[PDB]
Amino acid sequence: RPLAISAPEPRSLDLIFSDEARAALHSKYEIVEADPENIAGLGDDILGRARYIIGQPPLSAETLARMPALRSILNVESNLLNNMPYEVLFQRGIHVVTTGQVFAEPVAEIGLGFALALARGIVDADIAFQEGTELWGGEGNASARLIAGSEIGIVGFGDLGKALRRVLSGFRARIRVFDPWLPRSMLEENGVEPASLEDVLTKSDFIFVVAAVTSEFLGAEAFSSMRRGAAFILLSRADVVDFDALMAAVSSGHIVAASDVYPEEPLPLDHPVRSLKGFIRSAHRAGALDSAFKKMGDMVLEDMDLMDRGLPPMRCKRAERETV
Amino acid sequence: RPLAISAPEPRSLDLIFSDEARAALHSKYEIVEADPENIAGLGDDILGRARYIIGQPPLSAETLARMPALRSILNVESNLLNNMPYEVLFQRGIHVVTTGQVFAEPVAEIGLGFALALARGIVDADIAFQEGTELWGGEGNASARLIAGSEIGIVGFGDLGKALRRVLSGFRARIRVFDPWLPRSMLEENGVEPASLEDVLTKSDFIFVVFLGAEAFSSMRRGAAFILLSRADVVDFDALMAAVSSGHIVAASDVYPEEPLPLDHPVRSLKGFIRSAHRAGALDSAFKKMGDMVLEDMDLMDRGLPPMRCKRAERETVS
Amino acid sequence: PLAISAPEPRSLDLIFSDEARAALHSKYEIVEADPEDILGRARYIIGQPPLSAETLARMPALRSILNVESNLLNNMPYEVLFQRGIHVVTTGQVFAEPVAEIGLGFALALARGIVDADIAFQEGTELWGGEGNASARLIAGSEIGIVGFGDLGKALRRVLSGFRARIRVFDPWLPRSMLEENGVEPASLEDVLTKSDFIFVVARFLGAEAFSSMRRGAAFILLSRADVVDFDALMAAVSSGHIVAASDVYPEEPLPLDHPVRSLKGFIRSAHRAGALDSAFKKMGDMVLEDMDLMDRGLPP
Amino acid sequence: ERPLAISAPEPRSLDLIFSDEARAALHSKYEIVEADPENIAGLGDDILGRARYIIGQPPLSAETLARMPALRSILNVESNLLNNMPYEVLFQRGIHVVTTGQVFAEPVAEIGLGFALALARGIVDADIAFQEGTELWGGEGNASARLIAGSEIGIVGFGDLGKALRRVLSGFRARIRVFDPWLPRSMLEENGVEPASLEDVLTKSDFIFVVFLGAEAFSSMRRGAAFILLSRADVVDFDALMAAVSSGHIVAASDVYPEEPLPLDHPVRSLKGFIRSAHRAGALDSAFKKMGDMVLEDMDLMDRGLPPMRCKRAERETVSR
Repeated sequence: RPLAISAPEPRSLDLIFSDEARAALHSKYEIVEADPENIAGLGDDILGRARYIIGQPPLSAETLARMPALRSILNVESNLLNNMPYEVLFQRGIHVVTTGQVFAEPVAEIGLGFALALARGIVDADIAFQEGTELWGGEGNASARLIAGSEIGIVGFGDLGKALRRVLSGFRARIRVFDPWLPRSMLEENGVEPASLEDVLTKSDFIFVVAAVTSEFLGAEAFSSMRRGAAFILLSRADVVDFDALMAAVSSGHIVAASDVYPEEPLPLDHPVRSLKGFIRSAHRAGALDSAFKKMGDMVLEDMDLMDRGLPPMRCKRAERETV
Repeated sequence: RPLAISAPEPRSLDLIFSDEARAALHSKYEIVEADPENIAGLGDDILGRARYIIGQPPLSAETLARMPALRSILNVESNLLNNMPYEVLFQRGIHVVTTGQVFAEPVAEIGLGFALALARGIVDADIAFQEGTELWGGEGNASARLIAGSEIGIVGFGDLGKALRRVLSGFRARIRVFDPWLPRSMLEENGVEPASLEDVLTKSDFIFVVFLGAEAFSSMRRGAAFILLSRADVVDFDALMAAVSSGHIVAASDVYPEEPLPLDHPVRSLKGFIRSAHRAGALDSAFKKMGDMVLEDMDLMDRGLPPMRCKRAERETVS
Repeated sequence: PLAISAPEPRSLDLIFSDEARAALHSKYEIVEADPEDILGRARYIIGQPPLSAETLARMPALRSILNVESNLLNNMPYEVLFQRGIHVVTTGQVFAEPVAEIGLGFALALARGIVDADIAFQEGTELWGGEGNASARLIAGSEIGIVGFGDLGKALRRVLSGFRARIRVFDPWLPRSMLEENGVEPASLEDVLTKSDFIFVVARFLGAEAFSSMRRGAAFILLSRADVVDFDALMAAVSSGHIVAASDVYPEEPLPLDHPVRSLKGFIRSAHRAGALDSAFKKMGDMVLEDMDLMDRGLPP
Repeated sequence: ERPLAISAPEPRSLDLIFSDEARAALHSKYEIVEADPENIAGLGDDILGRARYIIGQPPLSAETLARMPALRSILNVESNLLNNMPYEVLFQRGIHVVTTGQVFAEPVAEIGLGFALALARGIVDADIAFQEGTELWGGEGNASARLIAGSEIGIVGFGDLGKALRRVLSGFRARIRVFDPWLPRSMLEENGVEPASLEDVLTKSDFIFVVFLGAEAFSSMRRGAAFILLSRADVVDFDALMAAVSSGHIVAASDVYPEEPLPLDHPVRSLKGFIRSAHRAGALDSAFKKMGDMVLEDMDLMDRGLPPMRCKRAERETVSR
């Protein structure tokens, strides 16, 4: 049986493997749990045979020079880490794979969720009824509106982009996407209309922010640029918008909105965002679902099985061209 | 040009018509507004020749035999009314048409809204965030799940079910449907999987309804979602309520037994429930369609064409 | 349970599978009649009789009429059926799928010279490249036109799903709204003929005027009913290299052994065989059977 | 000074793979040097030292490669890697080799579905019958004539071609089983297919597109099964296939063959139940044009320093194999 070192922290085997998957995994491999701060500490025997690393440990040239069978490192924190001589793991042919796309479907779903909540006031309609201020249907629907309509714009488009395009595929709506690093040919074939940020921002009833582009726009001036009763949905990275610029457009009652991410987390208790009518709130929980984490396990398993049978990993994301 | 009685019920011509289809109507038809409850007392020059009624007005045989012209009654209130002689219309060959399909999309749409909200605690995540109650990231999500790859069951299958099917498209869920009337082999070529009411209840994470209750609520899954969208008469409402209060299930409704509802009613106090004041279908875009749906049918029957557009009413006279 | 079986032209041996007659016996029972105890109590009817205003009043316990030969074999007591109540429906929809599939078939072959490249290969004269593909084009993203849109149009539209094309349909009967939600763009006949790369004909004369109107590379597929087509004009259009075409139906079926189409380069011929599949007849049973088990529940079909 | 690319596309050409709009963009944005594929070494040091891309598949030596410090990628326009390079020293330098083969998936898939309906329904024969006069009219003709709609379909392989084959089959709502052991089963499933063992595909499918395999393979298929072979004859026992076809066990269609061009002698030229195609499934002009368009899309990404995305990337293990 091939040997794999486990050093998944701050993730863990218990979290990322269903029973079925965990049994499959140990039935198939010797999985030695190991201290990530001390990989070098392992058996000079253990290091000689390791074909895989599940996780993201610190590593150095000398300890890496000790691992002649290492085939791949499977990153399970969604994020690449300035952690080890990537140059030599490239020289050697050693793939580094990531499992972050597990968080797409979770985030799409709750994302379409807010879209429908805003476009029909599902929340305000529940609180009003809850305490007792109806408007009994028809009378509620001043500002109601279908998504099937309908002009959708996506700011960014990676995995979260695609997951969203998928859930929306039942709405026969119009989907404008802005993305710098995807050719117009690839967008068109993903079922979307490649577009300027200004088109997306402007000719759109529903706007989703979904990926950074990059590193770090959309301020007071970007918001006014919108259509009147516009739906603006923030799913990734709060640092890209001016929050108070955004709140301003909401109280003003220009656009309507919902975010899952905030300029500070957790947000202080006194913070304005809490009282603002017309803004749906979500405590950075769009992606952390158990089943998302159990999927990481499945992926790892698929990718191991390919590399065991000599083939390149397919399932988790590869890395290459990223100095940082 | 030809003649049409305009007597819609709570629906007015204003509401169910955009300027476009409105101005195209007298432009195309001689149309006369008329008290819907006094339709016999319209001028007999009129009765004898008018060929379409746009409304749901009550009609007696006497008022009927004086409409030899009349080829269809076009109803703009979704549900057929025990209102007239539905036996003469048949011989006379008169069509009664329904425009009720226009509530399929908006209800589907808001149905997916509840499910995702039920599935993910959207509403009580928000209410909490108002009040400072919180729980960030993974702490809030103990019983938050995906709909994609989940098991959905529908009860009945209207236009509403076809509309629900369509919106679910991108979820790749297992769609079990239970519906007596429509032949087993017609759901198959419509996307969904035919199934006994048992499975639809016992083996669905999400159950949509488009008589029953109590034991049924106990036969449902671990922490499954009930989403109720039409015909309140079918659920024992207290049985649902306790089934919700127990914690055994989570639920959402757009229909209620007393409508409007008592201000005392305890549902409004009820954790694990999401309320809507019958607002699933009542959308201006929905209303405006009825109009165009009507014109299309009129124009069609003018050629003398058995209309395809609106819904018809065959052996559903028995009820 | 009672039903009347005047199948001919169609059999019962051949419009039901095993499980399908197996079930029709053990849930009903039936006759070996002649479309030209009984009279009164009869609930159903699997046939195409002219029977017959008098013989009708004699059958007062009737529910539904089941034409198992697509077309309505008139005459029934036309008005004393809708005034009386009894039900009139067809099985004709089973032919939709088979016609569609083979329609796409002809399209692809016209689109890529499949038949010509198999003949060439046989006769030793095939171009390999590259070089064999000068007129080869792709159906994907390509502007297809349909003329008519019955049960048939629908099936076509469905086998086309995965092609990603702009589909234009000319149909005066169906209201714009029904087509557009049904996945197609509604259009005027000119805007079809003139603006399509592949035109399919499904359901008083289409002639020389039209064929000149079509785009120069265009492909003309004829699937139902010759009558509305100027057969001569069609043959001149193809003959001149203006268009390529294909047709399952002809001015006269069978067609004379000496008919100039039998040797017209650019034209794919099929002998009125779009719809006649064994599986379509077997689906006929299912259809009537399921809709019987519905009628005897006070429900429509 | 604009980035320089070396063009050596033979057996293809710039005239063929670039359309007008695209060929102009290419020379606006790039300094394209046309080279003789057998002599890249001879180009100036001035060119070799400044070159950033190669369009085509020229034989290259570590020797030459060493003289190319700026080389970012080799954009291979024949669809197939050649063993004419030190693949070790690429990779090393992070020089990408990409492939333009995806332009074939769509044309190959349409003709593939076109071969299946031909088989399913005797389109070729029926036309030939009408030509000659012999001649069955609708019903007696369709004795051995099925739908694809309800059927069970099977795919051996699944790259771009499978995907395109899955797209065009989507209107038919069939059950599609596919064997691809280079894809993880989750990736198959999200692509709308049911992953399946080789022998299930072989034994449980009314239609089999190929996208080992000899007499036991053929004898295991269901009795009326159609077998559509679209890529690389390399993997069928062509003699067994013909035997299987002539006995009336299966009907079949191929666009590829054991020697190409075939000899005029060849048995498969006279064989019934076989639809023939002269390796033309994928060579359409519009297809060759799409290579120019991809090549340019990828050169753009790399000028911006991103990795390639529109063309497929040569992986150490493929080049190993």
